[PDB]
Amino acid sequence: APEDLLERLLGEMELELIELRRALAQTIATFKSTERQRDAQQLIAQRWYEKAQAALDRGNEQLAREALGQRQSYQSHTEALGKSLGEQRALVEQVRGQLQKLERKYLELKSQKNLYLARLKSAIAAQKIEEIAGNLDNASASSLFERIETKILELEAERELLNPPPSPLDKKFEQWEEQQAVEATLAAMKARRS
Amino acid sequence: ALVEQVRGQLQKLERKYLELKSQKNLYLARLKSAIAAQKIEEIAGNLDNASASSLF
Repeated sequence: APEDLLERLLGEMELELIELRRALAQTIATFKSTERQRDAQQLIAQRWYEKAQAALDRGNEQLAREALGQRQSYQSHTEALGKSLGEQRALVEQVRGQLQKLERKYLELKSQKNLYLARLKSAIAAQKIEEIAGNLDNASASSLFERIETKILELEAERELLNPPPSPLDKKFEQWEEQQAVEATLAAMKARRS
Repeated sequence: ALVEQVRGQLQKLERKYLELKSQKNLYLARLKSAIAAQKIEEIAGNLDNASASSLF
């Protein structure tokens, strides 16, 4: 039953299409999580930047050497995460485009599904009646009206011999006698009480 | 086009259905008459010298 498959196939398309939506959730979550680390490490440098800002305060340049030398151990992480953050931006944008385009197509197919199903129902249901009406017959009259007439013709003729009709002679006499009677007794009545 | 095309089939087919039904009763009525009214003659005009039911 191919028509049922349409429901089955499009069901699967919805079973996993939503799962794609779930997968997108994890990817976007990691983007937020990675962003949370960048500012945190930036803040640590910012905190050391405040001490570094006060490290040289009063002219204590010697101390700032260790502070600034320490911060670079954090800046390298910032750049590494900053660059990696840009890479993840493409994936979230690229993947979303697929979902948007695919989502539009799913409903588009569904619209045609009912339409073709409706045409199938009409051309299969409304079709079957004609094989019931126009059955094989001399005039395609269901093939039963023809056979029925044979039965009627048989019976009406199956017994006409059983009660033979008047022969053309005795019918001629019966008619002539009737004609005579209806014109001779009539003639008798015509002259009897003219 | 499809809605217009399909409707034409329904209209034409709908007319034909009742048309067949009218003949159905008519042929049935003729069958009943020619089968019921026929059977009496095989009861009256049975095989006889004068077809007088064969019992007289």
